[PDB]
Amino acid sequence: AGILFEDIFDVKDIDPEGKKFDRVSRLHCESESFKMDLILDVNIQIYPVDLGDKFRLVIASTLYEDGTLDDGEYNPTDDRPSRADQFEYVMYGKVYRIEGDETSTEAATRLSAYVSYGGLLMRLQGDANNLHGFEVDSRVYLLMKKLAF
Amino acid sequence: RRKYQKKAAACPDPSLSVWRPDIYFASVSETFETKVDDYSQEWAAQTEK
Amino acid sequence: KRITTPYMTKYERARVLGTRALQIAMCAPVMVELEGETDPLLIAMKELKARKIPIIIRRYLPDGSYEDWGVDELIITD
Repeated sequence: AGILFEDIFDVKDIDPEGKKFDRVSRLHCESESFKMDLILDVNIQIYPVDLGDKFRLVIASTLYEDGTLDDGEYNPTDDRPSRADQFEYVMYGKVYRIEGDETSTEAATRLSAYVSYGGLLMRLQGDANNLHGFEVDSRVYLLMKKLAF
Repeated sequence: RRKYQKKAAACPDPSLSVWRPDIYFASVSETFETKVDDYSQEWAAQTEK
Repeated sequence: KRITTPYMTKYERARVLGTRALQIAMCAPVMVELEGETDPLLIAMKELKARKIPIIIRRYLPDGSYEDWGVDELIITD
């Protein structure tokens, strides 16, 4: 598995800063199995999210779940049955900053991850033990799917 | 009379008066060295983390 | 004893690639293997890349002194 991150989130607030871009909603979240926050932009025409909706989140490096291969090129005419698309909303973009509150130490216990999915941003702040595979200019996938309970 | 070297006999000349700038490498102006040294002090503190 | 710029300035490149393009035209001998273009400037600019232009430059100092640089010796920028 090339799963760089996997957790269950719960939306607590939608666009608190009040910028309101068209077709795009900002979703502040908190986690359940980790101690993390999440500030994600979605597309709200296609995959609508309201406040109070739990959904699983997976950031992976490759979509081929049979071995880490990391092709890069998008082929619509080829479909393999080993994609990680059992989820519903799939984005793609590269990590552009990671930052933390180090005080003359390495990889302090509150590390961030700034992913730019073609324009839609993301901030996944949390422990440094949960954000190992984020290197700068690493092209990661986003995979989410709405839970209902 | 060694205080002819304690008190320096002049200032050292600039690196553009001596050592013309098109041939002798790193013969930059004295406000450009201060900018590069301030930036190399800042960069070595921001590239460290 | 030559202490001037090791690099080829833009005016150097203009006169070299102009005269050499007229030293490609006027049925003058071309000195590179080519593909069939018909503009003298593209020939004279693909010869500068291949270090083939044999020109000596007399860079006059204001006294009347001249240094003799070859086009081969001068580092052209990319």
